[PDB]
This record gives sequence, C-alpha cells and structure tokens, in this order.
Amino acid sequence: EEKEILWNEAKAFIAACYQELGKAAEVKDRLADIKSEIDLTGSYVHTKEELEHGAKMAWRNSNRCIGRLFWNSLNVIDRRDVRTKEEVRDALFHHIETATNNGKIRPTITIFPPEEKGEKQVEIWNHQLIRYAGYESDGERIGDPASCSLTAACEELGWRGERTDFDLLPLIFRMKGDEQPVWYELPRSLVIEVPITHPDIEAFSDLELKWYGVPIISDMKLEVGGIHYNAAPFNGWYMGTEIGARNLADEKRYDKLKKVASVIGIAADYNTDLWKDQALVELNKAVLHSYKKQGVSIVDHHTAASQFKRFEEQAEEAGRKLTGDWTWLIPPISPAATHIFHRSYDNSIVKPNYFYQDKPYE
Amino acid sequence: EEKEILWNEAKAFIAACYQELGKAAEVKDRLADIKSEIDLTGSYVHTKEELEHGAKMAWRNSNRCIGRLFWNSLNVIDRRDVRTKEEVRDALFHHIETATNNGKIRPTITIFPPEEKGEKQVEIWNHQLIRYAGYESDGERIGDPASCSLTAACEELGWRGERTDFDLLPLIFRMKGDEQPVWYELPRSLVIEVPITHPDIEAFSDLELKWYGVPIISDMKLEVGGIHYNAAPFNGWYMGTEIGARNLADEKRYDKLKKVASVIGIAADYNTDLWKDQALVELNKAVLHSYKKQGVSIVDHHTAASQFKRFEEQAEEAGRKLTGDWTWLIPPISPAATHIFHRSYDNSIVKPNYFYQDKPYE
Ligand code: HEM
Ligand code: HEM
Ligand SMILES: CN(C)Cc1ccc(OCc2ccc3ccc(N)nc3c2)cc1
Ligand SMILES: CN(C)Cc1ccc(OCc2ccc3ccc(N)nc3c2)cc1
Ligand SMILES: CN(C)Cc1ccc(OCc2ccc3ccc(N)nc3c2)cc1
Ligand SMILES: CN(C)Cc1ccc(OCc2ccc3ccc(N)nc3c2)cc1
Ligand SMILES: [Cl-]
Ligand SMILES: [Cl-]
Repeated sequence: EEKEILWNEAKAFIAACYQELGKAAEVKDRLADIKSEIDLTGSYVHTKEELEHGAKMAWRNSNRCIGRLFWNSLNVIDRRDVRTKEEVRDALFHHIETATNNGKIRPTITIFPPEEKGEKQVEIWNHQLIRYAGYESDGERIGDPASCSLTAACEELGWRGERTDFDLLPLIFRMKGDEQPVWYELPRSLVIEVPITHPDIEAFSDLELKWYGVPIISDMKLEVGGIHYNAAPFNGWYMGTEIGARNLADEKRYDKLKKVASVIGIAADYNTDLWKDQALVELNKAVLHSYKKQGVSIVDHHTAASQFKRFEEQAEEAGRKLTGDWTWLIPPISPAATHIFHRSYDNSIVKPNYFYQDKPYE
Repeated sequence: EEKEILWNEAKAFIAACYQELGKAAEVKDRLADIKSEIDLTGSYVHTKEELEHGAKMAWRNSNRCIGRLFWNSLNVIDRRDVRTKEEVRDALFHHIETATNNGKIRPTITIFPPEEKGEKQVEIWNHQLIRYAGYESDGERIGDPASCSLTAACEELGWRGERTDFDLLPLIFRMKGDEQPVWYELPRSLVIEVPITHPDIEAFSDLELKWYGVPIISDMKLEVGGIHYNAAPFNGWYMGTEIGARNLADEKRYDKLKKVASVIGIAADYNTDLWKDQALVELNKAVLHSYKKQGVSIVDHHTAASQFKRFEEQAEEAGRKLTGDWTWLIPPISPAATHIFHRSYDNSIVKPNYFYQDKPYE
C-alpha cells in the first residue's frame, strides 16, 4: 500500500533520472536493489547522484519559477546524516554562508533526513531562513505583516524582538521526539542586508528601507522518487520585483508606495496621475541599483524573462515537455513587455517537485 | 435537433430573464408561444424587452471584462429591421455618432438580424468599426500591424489607403446573397481622434501619436436564448492601458517604447534601468491626460478595478455567482496594485454572452 505507491514513484524516477544521466543500463539492477530494500525496510535510500539530480529536476519542474534556466547548476548539499539540533543549526548557518558567497549568490539546497513513515525527522518553522518579524497590537503595525503569526509563536517560546521594522527572526525548528521547537538567533556576520538608495534621487534614503540579500525558502517539501524531504531549504537570487513590487509595495506588506511617491516629489492624490505606477517603477529601479552597488546578485524581470525564453528553447531541444503557471511567471510590473505574457503554459504537475506543506503553528 | 437545442436554451433564458425583470408569472405563456413558434418556424423572435435585457446579461457574463459594473445601463439599439446595405451602413454610422456622444461616450450595442439557419443575414468584416490600416511590404512597416490582413482584403476590393500610420479603414460588410462585401469610407466628421500629449513633457508631441476615441468591437457574436446575433457591434469607453500599454507599446503593434524613452530623456540601453517600465508609465499618463483634456471618456486601470470590486460586491448582494478570467482582468501595468491580482475567479462560461467567431477573410 505505502510500499506500493513508493515503488511506483521509484521505478518512474529511477528510469527517468538514469536516462538523463546516461546510466540507463544500470536501471534494472538499481530497481532490484530498491525493490528488496522497500520490502525489508519500508523505504529506500537515494544515492548521492540520485538525490542531486532529483533536486535539480524538481527545480526544473517548478511551474511557477521564472529562474529555471539555471536548474542544472544547483549546488546540492547532502545533510541526511544530521541527528542533533546543534548539527541542524550549524547546517543552516552553513547554507546561509555558502549560498551568500560574499554576495555572489550560489543557488543551493541543503537536504535533511526525509520523513520515514510520514514522521518528520526535522521540522523547520521558518518560511525563509532570513526573514523580518512583524507585530500588530492596539492599532500599531511594526515590521513585516506576513511574519505576524511566526513572530507571535517565537515570542511564546521566549524570543523577544526589538520591534524595529527589520528584526531578524531566529531560526526555529523542531526535532523528532521533542514537544517544542528550539530557536537560535542568527549571527549578524552571516546575514547580508542591502540599504535601498536611488541612482539619482538623493532623498530616497530618507525612507530608510533595506532588505536582506538572499531569499532562502525553507518551508517547502522536496519530493523525489516517492521520498519526502520535508526539510530541504533552498535559495536562488532575488528578482528585483519580488522586493520592490511586492515585499515593499503590497498594502498587506510594508505598504511603502505613498511614502515613495512623496520622496520622489509627485502627488499621490489622483488615480489618473498613475502615481502608484510611477512610484513602483522608481522603487524597483532603486532596488536593482542598490543590490548591484553592494555587489549582491539580483536579476531584473526583463533579463529573467529572457533567460526563461532560453529555458523554453532548451526544453524543446531536449525533447522535454515544458510546464508553467502563467499567473506566477508573469512579473508584477510591465508583464506585457515580456514574452511570457503573450503565450500560454501547461500547468501540469511533474515530479520530482517542490510542494507546499501545512505549517506547524496557526 | 436544432429545434431541440434552441428550445432548451430558450426555456433557460426566458425563465432567468423574466425572473430578473419581475415578470415571472408571464413565463408559462411566453414559453408556450415560443414552443409553437419554434415548431412552425424553426426559431423564435425576442421581444424588445428580452433582447435588451439579454444583451445586458451578456455583458454581465463577460468573464474577461473589467468594465462590467455598468452592465445595466447599456444602450441597446434594435436594428433587426434592416434589409439593405444602405440601411446597415446608416445604422453603423448612427452607432458611431450616438456612442461617441460628442466625447461623453455611451456604452451602446446595435443589434442586426440574427442568423436564421446558421445563415448570416449580415456579416461584418471589421474587428472594430473604427480602426487603423496596416501595411507590410519589402522591409517597410506602416500603420497597425494587427490590421494587415483586413487592409489587404480591403485593397483587393478597390479601396486604397493613403499609407499614413493612421489611415481609417472603411466599414466593410457583406449581405446575405452577395458574393462580395461592400465598403464605405467613414465620414471624418463622425470619428473623434485624440492627439497624444504629456502633461509636463512638451517634447512628447514630437512623437505625433494619436488614437481614436471609441473602441467599437464589431466581430463578436451575441448569443441570447439560443438566437445567434453574429452582427451586433458594441462599445464602451477605453481603459487607458489598452491604448498605452498595448496598442501603442506592443512590439507587434505600434512598438513605440524606444521612441517614448528618447523623448522623455532616458537611455534605452540597460534592462536594469527599467526604461521600458518608465516609458510605459509616461506613455500611459499621456494617454489619460490627452483623453481627459479633449473631453473624451476614458478610465484608468486603478479606477476601473475599483469599479470592478463594486461589481463583485453587487453580484454577491444579488445572490449571483461571479465569473471572471483573471488573465484578462488584471491590467498590463501594475497588476499587483489592484485587488484583482490578489484573488482568483471562476472562469465558467454563462449565457447570454459574447463569443468569438471565424473571420471571413484569411
Ligand atoms: C536563481 C535565481 C532564481 C530566481 C531569480 C527565481 C525566481 C522566482 C520567482 C520570482 C518566483 C515567484 C515568487 C513569488 O511570486 O512569490 C519563483 C517561484 C519559485 N521558485 Fe524560483 N527562482 C530562482 C531559483 C530557484 C531555486 C534554486 C529553486 C529551487 C531549487 C526555486 C524554486 C521555485 C519554486 C518552487 C517556486 C514556486 C513557490 C511557490 O509555489 O510558492 N527557484 N522563483
Ligand atoms: C464601459 C467601459 C468598458 C470598459 C472600460 C471595458 C474594459 C474592457 C477591457 C480592458 C477588456 C480587455 C480587452 C483586451 O485585453 O483585449 C474588455 C474585454 C471585454 N469587454 Fe469590456 N469594457 C467596457 C464595456 C464593454 C461593453 C459595453 C461590452 C459589451 C456590451 C463589453 C464586453 C467585453 C468583452 C466581450 C470582452 C472580452 C473580449 C474577448 O474575449 O476578446 N465591454 N473590456
Ligand atoms: C506557504 N505559502 C502559503 C506561501 C509561499 C510563498 C512563496 C514561496 O516561495 C516563493 C519563492 C520560492 C523560491 C524562490 C527562489 C528564488 C527567488 N528569487 N524567489 C523565490 C520565491 C513558498 C511559499
Ligand atoms: C498555445 N497557443 C497557440 C495558444 C494561446 C497563446 C496565448 C494565449 O494568451 C496569452 C494572453 C494572456 C493574457 C492576455 C490578457 C489580455 C489580452 N489582450 N491578451 C492576453 C493574452 C492564449 C492561447
Ligand atoms: C478576434 N480575436 C482573435 C481578437 C479579439 C480581441 C479583443 C476583442 O475585444 C476586446 C474588447 C472587447 C470589448 C471592449 C469594450 C470596451 C473596451 N474598453 N475594450 C474592449 C475590448 C475581440 C476580439
Ligand atoms: C478562493 N481563494 C480563497 C483562493 C485563492 C486566492 C488567490 C489566489 O491567487 C492570486 C494570485 C495570483 C497570482 C500570483 C502571482 C504571484 C504571487 N506571489 N501570488 C499570486 C497570487 C489563489 C487562490
Ligand atoms: Cl521574499
Ligand atoms: Cl483597441
């Protein structure tokens, strides 16, 4: 039953993986070994090669990601060996350091031991490893509203934030067998942040905006050949609109457009003036400029879509079906200036892939 | 068989229409009459009230339209009585005059005789009643590329364009029984155009851009209670991004962004400068300003989305299911600054509705 689903997923994954790796003759024997391993044990263990290629295929199959051209250069760190909360903490710290790479960001995934019988070995509570706290109480809003529930959960466990708009949340995760997660403050030497300034409007720094360098998404499940890696944080580099059109602009996030409009010297009074649009463009210019000036990797949405076009072409050339989610692939600014807007995409789900999972708080 | 489909569509339409009109008691007798009419004749004829309410319901059910708040104020002109090409031409001329309304645009639909047995009585070739010609030959591109095939078809029939970038196509339509369509030049007194200028950048007029006042879509089919009105042109007023983000900006349309960038004084050299985005915002500001200054109705995408929010609320309050196509409802600039971007919509098709139909040329 469980063995059944597993073996089926396994046969399909190994066949495809080994084919792509030019190891097609090795499949029969590898499947034999896996078959006996499942019978005796209830599951099977991926070789380092399978796990590496599987994580890369999962990125390649992520319909919502515009950054997939670079799927084959993912840096895969195998941490299936950790057993203690100090090892997990140090692996997470290491991921941050090695992914950051002094600003020349390396797309990286660190893979922790998989669920055994749907039992998690490690359960990471963070949405991203580096993220700002948010607070709301009696009229007063501080920080990132999207972090309010995790922030409140951390404070239940004895963490206390300084209540700036940019407090770094601690790493917070739970080990199998523990009733409660543990938390660890991030060493500030590990976390690059970028102050937001504008290439020609000097007043822009009056907003005192900043953002962190590396988005390291840490609450998705990697599924490969029927094995469920629920703890497997990964990162790329940012596309500037994630920061400038969404994290800093959304009304339910930092909500900065009215403030941007004021410092760039335009009125925010009439919809027909398109002041929100103009503010969005200047904010997004500032974000790109600031990351580039600091030597931290970032891509703008035009260049990203041009890369995605080459991914579509590479898929066709490899004879691989392309899958995509148009509603996530279009950028939130000037979407019709990208080729993505003017075509359609098949939203089928192909495995290996990354998946949402239930949050352990709220 | 044909009578079958028709009667079914009829029962459903009359029931819903009469319910909305508070005429629910009248349904049984009206359906009786329709039943006998279908038997004897092969179809049935809508009352003026049914046709009016049906056209309004079709707009209300148009998933891709952000302008639906105003569905109930559609001005319905019943031209089921025309029989000659001179009557059709004059009805089309009248629609333009009455919809334009000296710039205070009235959403209007003119309804011509329906298909009888899938046989069209009138077949309009224009995509819109007012639209610019386009030409391409030996490297040279003039006018609106989206009009190249209709333009070439018109010139086959002895029309000749002046080959400016803004030649008005003639009305072109075919009457049942004629092998060929006829064409008629538009009287220039009927067609309002708006020169595009910028509220603060004086050089913008050097681009010599203009657009026409009223989008009058004339190649869709209105289907109401199983009756197929294949000729039923309608108009609203423009949302500024249709002109500024698409007709004048798309690379396969007028392709003006590099030219806009030059006149607003920014370089068009680096993607990270977001010059296309900045040019798009200034072009779209200019379009709104120019229409407002000339006294021609137009709506900006923020105000339009705010109106659409009130449509969603009115639907809920009326106990009507809302349907929508997210990919067409989001505006092509700053989509994430509208509420539309942050929700999903059910793309089910409900009738009455407007439908694509095959073009009679190409
Ligand atoms: C290298 C630079 C990368 C860029 C610039 C990039 C860009 C993006 C963007 C802009 C999104 C949409 C985010 C949103 O709208 O919330 C996204 C989604 C995604 N990316 Fe990438 N990405 C990159 C690398 C990666 C890597 C390394 C992985 C995994 C190995 C990954 C997996 C995904 C997934 C799973 C999603 C969808 C998440 C969801 O469903 O919520 N990306 N990417
Ligand atoms: C009153 C002002 C109106 C505004 C501002 C408006 C706005 C728009 C916009 C922006 C589009 C998308 C166009 C595109 O992306 O190509 C659209 C689609 C549409 N509108 Fe409206 N509209 C209005 C009135 C009307 C009226 C009066 C009707 C019919 C009675 C109508 C029927 C539709 C239909 C059928 C579509 C989709 C066409 C397709 O599938 O290609 N609209 N509308
Ligand atoms: C838990 N869900 C309700 C929210 C959720 C939202 C975005 C998520 O990831 C977005 C995402 C994922 C990977 C990325 C890689 C690089 C990049 N620049 N952005 C990226 C953005 C994951 C979960
Ligand atoms: C597989 N293709 C041949 C079919 C196909 C291509 C693009 C498609 O749409 C792209 C698209 C998406 C959103 C739009 C919103 C407005 C608009 N005027 N066109 C829009 C066009 C649809 C189908
Ligand atoms: C024949 N199809 C391939 C293309 C096609 C594209 C847009 C069409 O209508 C778009 C449309 C329809 C009604 C409108 C009413 C008002 C407005 N501002 N734009 C509007 C825009 C109809 C057909
Ligand atoms: C019926 N609702 C409760 C479910 C529902 C609401 C909004 C949904 O998505 C809106 C939406 C569309 C496109 C997006 C692109 C990127 C992004 N980060 N979020 C995006 C969010 C999806 C489901
Ligand atoms: Cl983010
Ligand atoms: Cl148009």
